[PDB]
Order: sequence, then C-alpha cells, then structure tokens
Amino acid sequence: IVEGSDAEIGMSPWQVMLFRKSPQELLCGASLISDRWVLTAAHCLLYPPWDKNFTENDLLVRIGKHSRTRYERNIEKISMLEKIYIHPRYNWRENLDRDIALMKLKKPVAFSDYIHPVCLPDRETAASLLQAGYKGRVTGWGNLKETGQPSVLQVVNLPIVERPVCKDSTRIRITDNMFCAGYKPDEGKRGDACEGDSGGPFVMKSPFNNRWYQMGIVSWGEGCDRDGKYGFYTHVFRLKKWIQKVIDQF
Amino acid sequence: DFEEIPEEYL
Amino acid sequence: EADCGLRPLFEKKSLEDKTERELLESYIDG
Ligand SMILES: *[C@@H]1O[C@H](CO)[C@@H](O)[C@H](O)[C@H]1NC(C)=O
Ligand SMILES: NCc1ccccc1
Ligand SMILES: NCc1ccccc1
Ligand code: NA
Ligand code: NA
Repeated sequence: IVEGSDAEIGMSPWQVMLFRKSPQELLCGASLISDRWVLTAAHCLLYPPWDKNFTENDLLVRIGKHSRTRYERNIEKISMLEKIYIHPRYNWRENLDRDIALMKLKKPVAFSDYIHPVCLPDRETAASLLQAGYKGRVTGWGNLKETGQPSVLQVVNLPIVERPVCKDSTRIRITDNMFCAGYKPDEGKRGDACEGDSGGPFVMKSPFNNRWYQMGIVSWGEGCDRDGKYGFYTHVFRLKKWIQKVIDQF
Repeated sequence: DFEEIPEEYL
Repeated sequence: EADCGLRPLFEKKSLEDKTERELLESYIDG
C-alpha cells in the first residue's frame, strides 16, 4: 500500500495473507468470507505469462495477522487449502477480466477478536454504494512504493472513480466486471495498492446497517500510485452468482 | 525475512 | 454469516476506527 498508514489492531479482521510454503514468502492478499472460505484474485493463483499455476499444497493462508513477517503466536491462525476454484472465464490473456478465485480451507477457522468474516454485497448494497466519489478501504502488506516493505498491515481509503475516467486512463480494455478507484492528479491526496496487495479486499461500511461489505478485489494497476493512473478492482457483486454457485455446490 | 512458522503447518 | 462485517473490536463494542468517518462523509446519498 502506497501512502497509507498502519492499521489498528482488529481493524480488518477478514484480512488474509496468501503465503507460499517454499520459499516462505508473501504471495497476495485475500479475505475471509466464512469459517471455511477465502476470496482472492485469480491472478494470485494462475498467471501463465509469469509461469504461475499454484496447487493447493503450495500455499497456506494466515488469518488474524497484523505484523507482516512475525509469527503472531496465540493470535494468527494458519490454515491449509482443501481446494482452489478459479472463475472459468477468468481472462488472464488480455485484461484480467473476472479476476476472482475462492479457496476452501481444510478445517474451519475459529473466529476471534482478530478473525471475523466480511459481508458480500447484495444487489441493493452495490447499487447504493458503488458510486463515483464514494470511498472504500484497501488493506495489505504489499510494497510501500512502486520502486520498501511494511512492518504491519497498511490501510488506505480511496474514492471510486467515474467509469469514463477509468477508461480514459489506460489503453487496456476495461469491462463491467472491473471498477477503478484512487485520487485524480488535481485532488492532492494520494494512495494506491501495490505489489503484494493484490487479491486483498476493497471494503465499504454501509451507512444503512453499519456492516462492512467487500465490494472489490485488488486486481491490477499500471505501476503504483502514479499520477493519472488508478487501481482496478474486481467487481465482486457482478460475480456473486459464481461465488454462490461454488459455495452451494462444494 | 519471515519468521519461521511451526512445522505442524508444513 | 448473520454476524458478517461487524468487527469484534469496533462495531461489536460501539468503537470507531480512526478513519471510517472519512468513508461516511463520502456517502452523500440517502
Ligand atoms: C494449471 O495447472 C493445472 C494443474 O497442474 C492444470 O490442470 C491446468 O491445465 C493449468 N492451467 C494452465 C492455464 O496452465
Ligand atoms: N495483458 C495485459 C494486462 C495484464 C494484467 C492486467 C491488465 C492487462
Ligand atoms: N501494480 C500493482 C497494483 C495492483 C493492483 C492495483 C494497483 C496496483
Ligand atoms: Na482508454
Ligand atoms: Na494514481
């Protein structure tokens, strides 16, 4: 996260770290949506241009974390993966359209002060909140600058951007399964996701029921925190029927 | 630079 | 979950985090 701040303890209890077993390293962010299911970006698991195609046994998820590098004894919980599910129309060739994946854990994780699931939006919450100017929150342990790394989880709040501005910021084809967020050059304020944050959540706190909803998944950007560029996020609600199909059947 | 995790998870 | 999105150390204790008000202030409708 570029131009964010340290998270408060328990501020993002749905945060998940995707962790490679060997070499031990941070792969991506992710989020907890129930005691057995973790949501992330498809590109965190499958990206053939970079020879990336992880299997379940390659990975762990670490839940309840604050410190990036510490083993947070008596706080974090480490879970093994039973199965990975990638959206069948995830477009890794062109533009990361439908950049979404689910991971089922081998055993349910116990909730605590530090471990708690985020809500997924329904149609009405998406319609109400996914509007240009409305701010969401992005969290992660990724790089502090495009070109170092944080001691603890970082947090930044960023406004959703008008779709024509998103499209006009890039040569990549932007689809209805994506939205973009970030400050414009003239807005003064700054901030973005960066390498290591992808797969993590873009959340909004509903003013109707005071619950946090995951509206986006950190998907891609051209650099980090560049003037006139924006971060692109998977539109979770637009892919919710696939989420529900997977959970209901597996 | 990650602290070792318990062997039980590996 | 019936309890999703309600943080133990914040909403469940009626404590506010340091920047959630910035989000609320951006939500102009309703
Ligand atoms: C990814 O790996 C799995 C298992 O190794 C394989 O079945 C699948 O075809 C691979 N997909 C791509 C796009 O390489
Ligand atoms: N194929 C170019 C590309 C990669 C990732 C995200 C957007 C576009
Ligand atoms: N290029 C890192 C990145 C990924 C997602 C969103 C913004 C930035
Ligand atoms: Na364009
Ligand atoms: Na920018």
